[PDB]
Amino acid sequence: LTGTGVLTESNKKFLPFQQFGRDIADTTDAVRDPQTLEILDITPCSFGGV
Amino acid sequence: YTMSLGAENSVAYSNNSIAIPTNFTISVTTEILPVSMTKTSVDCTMYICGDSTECSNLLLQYGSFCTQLNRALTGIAVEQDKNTQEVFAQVKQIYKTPPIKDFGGFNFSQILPDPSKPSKRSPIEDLLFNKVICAQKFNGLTVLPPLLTDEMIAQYTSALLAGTITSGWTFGAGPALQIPFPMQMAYRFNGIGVTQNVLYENQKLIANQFNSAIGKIQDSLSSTPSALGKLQDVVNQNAQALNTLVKQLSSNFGAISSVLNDILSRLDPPEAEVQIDRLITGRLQSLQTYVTQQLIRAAEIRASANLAATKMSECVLGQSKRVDFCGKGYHLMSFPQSAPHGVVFLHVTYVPAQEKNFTTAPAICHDGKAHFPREGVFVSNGTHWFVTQRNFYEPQIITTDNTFVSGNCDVVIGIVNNTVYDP
Amino acid sequence: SALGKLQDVVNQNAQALNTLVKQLSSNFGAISSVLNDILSRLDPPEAEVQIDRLITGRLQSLQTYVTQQLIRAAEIRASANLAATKMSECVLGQSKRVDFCGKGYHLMSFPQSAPHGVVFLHVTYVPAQEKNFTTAPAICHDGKAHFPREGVFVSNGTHWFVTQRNFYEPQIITTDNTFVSGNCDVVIGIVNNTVYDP
Amino acid sequence: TRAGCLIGAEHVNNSYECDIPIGAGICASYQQSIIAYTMSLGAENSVAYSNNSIAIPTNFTISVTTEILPVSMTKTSVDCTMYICG
Ligand SMILES: *[C@@H]1O[C@H](CO)[C@@H](O[C@@H]2O[C@H](CO)[C@@H](O)[C@H](O)[C@H]2NC(C)=O)[C@H](O)[C@H]1NC(C)=O
Ligand SMILES: *[C@@H]1O[C@H](CO)[C@@H](O[C@@H]2O[C@H](CO)[C@@H](O)[C@H](O)[C@H]2NC(C)=O)[C@H](O)[C@H]1NC(C)=O
Ligand SMILES: *[C@@H]1O[C@H](CO)[C@@H](O)[C@H](O)[C@H]1NC(C)=O
Ligand SMILES: *[C@@H]1O[C@H](CO)[C@@H](O)[C@H](O)[C@H]1NC(C)=O
Ligand SMILES: *[C@@H]1O[C@H](CO)[C@@H](O)[C@H](O)[C@H]1NC(C)=O
Ligand SMILES: *[C@@H]1O[C@H](CO)[C@@H](O)[C@H](O)[C@H]1NC(C)=O
Ligand SMILES: *[C@@H]1O[C@H](CO)[C@@H](O)[C@H](O)[C@H]1NC(C)=O
Ligand SMILES: *[C@@H]1O[C@H](CO)[C@@H](O)[C@H](O)[C@H]1NC(C)=O
Ligand SMILES: *[C@@H]1O[C@H](CO)[C@@H](O)[C@H](O)[C@H]1NC(C)=O
Ligand SMILES: *[C@@H]1O[C@H](CO)[C@@H](O)[C@H](O)[C@H]1NC(C)=O
Ligand SMILES: *[C@@H]1O[C@H](CO)[C@@H](O)[C@H](O)[C@H]1NC(C)=O
Ligand SMILES: *[C@@H]1O[C@H](CO)[C@@H](O)[C@H](O)[C@H]1NC(C)=O
Repeated sequence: LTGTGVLTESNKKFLPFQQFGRDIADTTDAVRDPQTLEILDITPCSFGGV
Repeated sequence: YTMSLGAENSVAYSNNSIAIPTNFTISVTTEILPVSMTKTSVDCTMYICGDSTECSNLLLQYGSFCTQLNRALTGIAVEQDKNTQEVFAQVKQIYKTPPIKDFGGFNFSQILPDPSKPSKRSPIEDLLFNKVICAQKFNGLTVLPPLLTDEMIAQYTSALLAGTITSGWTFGAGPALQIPFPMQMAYRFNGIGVTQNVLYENQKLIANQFNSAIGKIQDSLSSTPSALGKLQDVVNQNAQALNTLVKQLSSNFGAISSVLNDILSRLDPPEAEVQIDRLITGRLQSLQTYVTQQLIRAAEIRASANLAATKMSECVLGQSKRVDFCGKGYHLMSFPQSAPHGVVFLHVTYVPAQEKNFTTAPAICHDGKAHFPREGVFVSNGTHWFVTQRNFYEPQIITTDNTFVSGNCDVVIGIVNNTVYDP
Repeated sequence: SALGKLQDVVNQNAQALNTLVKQLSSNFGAISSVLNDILSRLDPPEAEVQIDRLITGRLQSLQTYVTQQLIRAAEIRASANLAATKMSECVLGQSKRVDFCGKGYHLMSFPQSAPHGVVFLHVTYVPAQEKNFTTAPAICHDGKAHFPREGVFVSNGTHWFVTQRNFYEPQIITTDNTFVSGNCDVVIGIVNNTVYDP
Repeated sequence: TRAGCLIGAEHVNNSYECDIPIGAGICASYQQSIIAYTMSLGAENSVAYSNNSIAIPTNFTISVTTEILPVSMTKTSVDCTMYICG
């Protein structure tokens, strides 16, 4: 699962079988680290109009 | 069931019968208009391609579609500040009310700013604001702030209220000319064809009916969640449009995947471009649909804002003769209240009440001359003839000072014999 | 910038046309934006594929243009409708509608022709040089409450006059410029004065 | 600001009429350097209200103002077939 963004520790209550999460936009916004089983939140890198 | 169109009402019409109000009520009604729309901004390139260079390069093959779409939304966003300005920024100076709220019994505490609150909103404005994102932003969908903050809009509103209360309509024409509120109301009574003495002789009744009506407005809004449906509908339509636009990013549009990164990680350019082309077409079409609907919707909001601006001018900065333009009844005055992306007008109208039947005549015959009422109408209480102002029963003796003569008694149809008193 | 409103219309339409024309330089995925180059290079079986791409892109560009012209036309129509209304109510008559025919009390207006538009010169009456007076809702005389027939009762500090409301013109208070309604015990703020009988 | 990070403009406490709108009550203008400020809504005016005081114009002026409205739009005509296919 590839992408670009900022990874942080998640406070999401993932169930043991859930590997990643999605927002209301149906895009990945959280993943389970395949080695540590840590849940990480994903946000886009800061951006905006200039 | 078959819907009713209302209760039947047979009017007691005759060729010599008139009904004249012996009383009146002061009614306050609420009119809610949309003024502005959320100023969204959608980054075309990011929406379609994200941060993919391969997609971006393909997107350039379509010319300036993204420039057009970015431009269209920018134009809408600018309009929204224009709409707000047209409605609220109608006053040259920021007017303030006196420390002492003595308006002859008239109580404006529910429409004037409440100084105990940081927001400086009136009790009603506070209620209105209480009654009426990241997932979108992450896809290049941002929201721009209004040029005027809610606190600035409230300041414009309070300035308009202060002007209206202390100087009537004069501040909307030139310099603000102070006038006692009761006297201002008397002028507004004349403006609806009711004599000024009706105001002065009923000042406490009128102030009480007014104060009661204002109190009812706050209760009516509080207990009726649907009251601000017109403003909520605007919010809901735009939120729905954005949500739909975002959800379209999950569509394959015939591609192997809706996820651009998956296509790029799996396929080499010669094949990836085919899959990406399908996503670009679908996503550009989705975005053109969104923008088109925002332009059409913006036009509707603009029309609403134009109407609101017109009402601000004609209902708040003056007394309107236009029927049903400033509430139901004979317009006296109106007070603006700020609302989320909109304006609320409290229209104060004079509503005739407790009418009673009189016999009437077009003219009075006296000394062979036909006498006509200068201002009012000739009525009989069953035995005696009087002349009264048309919108409020006030039976005066028929005299040469309240009638005029034109021709003899042989022309007017329905002319009746009476005495015309000469002072 | 005075005529920015008319220039904006010209600029928006010129921009729309320029954009439409520039879209003819887009490949839209085709080997060339030039139709003649496709036709001179490829046989029909392959040319049709390249042309299909140009037709789709160019038809989409044209549908975008037309849609935006319809929306823009609607805005212009509304403006024209307003202008027509003002012509009727500001030029062919005197309007009571506040801020409809300029700021101040409308007297009259004069239309002037402009490029794709109309300019209204609104002539209004604007009150000036106001001064403070003491006022009263009524004058008490012979036990009767007198109200001004047209104007307002004002005092210059010593004497009471009746004046038209929009222009100071202090007349003696008489029975010819007041009317009587009820006694002096009802009106709040009623003051004692003489009402002259001619 | 609430509109974003504004760099190159000097923020001042002095409030002026809005020149170049930034957003959320903030405007910028060239005063020389570019400055940022909270826009003014106009001068304050306390009306000398009382229960027995009226102001009456002793004079007047005749004002003429200009209102400019669009009436028509360029009547373009695009030949669909020629545009697309030449
Ligand atoms: C006109 O109507 C008003 C009410 O709208 C009357 O005032 C009420 O009179 C009753 C007594 O009959 C009181 O109990 C109410 O408290 C009064 N209401 C208010 C707001 O004061 C008024 O008397 C009527 N006038 C005429 C001539 O009928
Ligand atoms: C104007 O009306 C408001 C109510 O709308 C009055 O405020 C109330 O005053 C009473 C005391 O007499 C309190 O018990 C209420 O709680 C107050 N209500 C609110 C919402 O503040 C106000 O006093 C009136 N002003 C005048 C001069 O009578
Ligand atoms: C290997 O991965 C498992 C989880 O699948 C983890 O529990 C274990 O500690 C990992 N071992 C090392 C050396 O990383
Ligand atoms: C006037 O008379 C008619 C009967 O002819 C009656 O129905 C109507 O209610 C009366 N109007 C009033 C105010 O009583
Ligand atoms: C009509 O009014 C006069 C004067 O107030 C009164 O004397 C007379 O009795 C009234 N007639 C009726 C039917 O009320
Ligand atoms: C009203 O109609 C009656 C006949 O029903 C007639 O005698 C009377 O003169 C008419 N009055 C007027 C004012 O027309
Ligand atoms: C009014 O009185 C005159 C006499 O002065 C009489 O000739 C005429 O017919 C009367 N008209 C009516 C409507 O009573
Ligand atoms: C009226 O009096 C007030 C002071 O109470 C003053 O500020 C105001 O300028 C006066 N109006 C005029 C026209 O002088
Ligand atoms: C008020 O007007 C009268 C009549 O013009 C004049 O005699 C009197 O002195 C004036 N009072 C003041 C304070 O100007
Ligand atoms: C104005 O208020 C004062 C008290 O400040 C009072 O004595 C006076 O009678 C009031 N006048 C009017 C017309 O209300
Ligand atoms: C007006 O004069 C009468 C005496 O004619 C007096 O009783 C009354 O109190 C006076 N009212 C005022 C406001 O001076
Ligand atoms: C503006 O006022 C604040 C105090 O609230 C002060 O700290 C700041 O330095 C002032 N800025 C300027 C340019 O005066």
